[PDB]
Amino acid sequence: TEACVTSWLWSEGEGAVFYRVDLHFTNLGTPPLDEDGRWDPALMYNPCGPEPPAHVVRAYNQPAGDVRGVWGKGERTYAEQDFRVGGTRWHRLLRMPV
Amino acid sequence: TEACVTSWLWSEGEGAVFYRVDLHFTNLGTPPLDEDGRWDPALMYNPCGPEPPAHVVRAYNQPAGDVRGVWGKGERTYAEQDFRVGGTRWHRLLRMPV
Repeated sequence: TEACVTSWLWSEGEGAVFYRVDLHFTNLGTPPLDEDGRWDPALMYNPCGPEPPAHVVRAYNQPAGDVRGVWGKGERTYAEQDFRVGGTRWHRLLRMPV
Repeated sequence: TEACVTSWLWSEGEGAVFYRVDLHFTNLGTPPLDEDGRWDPALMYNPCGPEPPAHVVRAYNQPAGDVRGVWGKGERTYAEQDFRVGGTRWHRLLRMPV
């Protein structure tokens, strides 16, 4: 059972990039578990692919904490995080709920 | 349909839920503010839906340190987080390539 939400992300400087990210959320209900009751999905299931470039993925999946701006209006509002990853500055807009 | 990575997110306790998240990446070219300075209409345009429930989204984006790194079908590296938010304990896996 499916849901989705969209992010945006872009870097600065020479060779700057700009991506849309559609996060497709799938509810797996109650999957099979081991003893104790632990799930090990990274090893159980096949990942999607082919992968985007390495540095783009590291940047999107970076922790960054400091919400530094709020974009958009009304019901479609986005939190901006602003961070560097090895000399490259990134901006990442995340949908923020109510 | 272009470039893709996978994440995993799950909770413990009664009402535990389990989710696969596929992150679809679409290269949009140059960062959205040009030197003129006009905006790319692609930015925040046509967000996907419907959106996942608020506690799920919040959990997915909660700041949390990496507990450990794991593999990963095909020796693919993931960062793991183990954290609590809203009284609920969550586990999270994020694709993190080098």
